[PDB]
Amino acid sequence: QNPVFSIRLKQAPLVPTLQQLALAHNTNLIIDTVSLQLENVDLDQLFRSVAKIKQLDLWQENGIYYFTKAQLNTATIKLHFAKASEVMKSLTGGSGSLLSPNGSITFDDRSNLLLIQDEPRSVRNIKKLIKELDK
Amino acid sequence: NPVFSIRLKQAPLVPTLQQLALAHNTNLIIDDELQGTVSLQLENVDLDQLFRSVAKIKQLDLWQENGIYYFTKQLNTATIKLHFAKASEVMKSLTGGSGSLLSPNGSITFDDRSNLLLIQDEPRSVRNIKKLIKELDK
Repeated sequence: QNPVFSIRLKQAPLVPTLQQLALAHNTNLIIDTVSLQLENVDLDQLFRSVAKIKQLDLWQENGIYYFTKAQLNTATIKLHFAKASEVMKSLTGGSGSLLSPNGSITFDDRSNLLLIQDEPRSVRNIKKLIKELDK
Repeated sequence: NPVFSIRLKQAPLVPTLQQLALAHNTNLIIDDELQGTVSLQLENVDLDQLFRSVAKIKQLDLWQENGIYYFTKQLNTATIKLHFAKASEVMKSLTGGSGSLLSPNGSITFDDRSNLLLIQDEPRSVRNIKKLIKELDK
């Protein structure tokens, strides 16, 4: 009975990720939870390979879900000016609920796409609201 | 051809993740699939606080490193405890210049943390490298 912003972080496939990482070709990488064994003739290069793996961001983000822990409509809005997250902070400011208990919004600052699912009137009025905020 | 070798082990995730989730008032669901991967579901009533939780998780160093191993891909053994130099710097000096430092049956394992050097090779090899290391250790 209390609205939350939600995000899923999925750890990237290790083998493809490491293969795409621009390590020195002289670094031999062996995979064995998981262990990595790194080999190089040059200590400085070996350290730089280690540093590259450590600096590696393995977490893939999957869009942001906003929801509450009979007929439902769905609308998708593409923003042309404003950021989805700024629009969402604006829409969800204050104590009152934006959506009914069954409503949800999926949004993304990368694509600037907002997907709202809720009862028909809620969907109608929020879509209009999002539209006036697109600037 | 002699190589340096280092093992990277994946650090324990569970406790640190829940601690840094609680600090931003973020709910954390760890989804751990046996024949798959680990997923995190993060929840916060505030969007900005959720982003900060995400950033903090992204900033976490996932890898722990054991000592470096130097080897060829009667033996004597010697532990050398350094007092002034870094083990890795000594190793760069020792292995710098052409030619092998150790015999093919030789190995060194070292660590800049405890700043120890452990050498295993034919006795004369151990002797002279131990001497060389002690000259470099100032």
